Amino acid sequence: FERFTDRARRVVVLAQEEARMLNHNYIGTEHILLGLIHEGEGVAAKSLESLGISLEGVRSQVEEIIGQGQQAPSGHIPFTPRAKKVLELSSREAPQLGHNYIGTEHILLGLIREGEGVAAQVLVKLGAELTRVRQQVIQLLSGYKLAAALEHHH
Repeated sequence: FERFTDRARRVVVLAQEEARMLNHNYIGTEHILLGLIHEGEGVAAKSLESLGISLEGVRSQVEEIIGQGQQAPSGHIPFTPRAKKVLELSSREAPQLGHNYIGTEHILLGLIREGEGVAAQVLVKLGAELTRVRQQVIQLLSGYKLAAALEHHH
């Protein structure tokens, strides 16, 4: 979890809370996606919205599939191997873009690249294909960079 930002670490805490609220006995890709969409002003959320995807629409489609469990375990809810894979893919996606940090945008790209999980299935069906979201990530950051250079020009 070394290079995780405050916001990228809060998405994993909210994943544990989302699993607990639904009384699930596991943290899957679904809970990392439900964690992510709390951060409405981050690059991940802004990337999806700029592709005409709505956050509460993502929530409804994830929740319809995964349902509700019997009872959350009393201790830590265990991450699934694919949930672990999403987090590993997120930290390999950051360097490839030339980023010195793991942000909400890398977790979104991790969820999509994982490919097999509920998160990837929901996002792909809403038109959140990997290369399309990557391009949107890059354009948003380049777009933010230009606005802040205008600011900087006092």
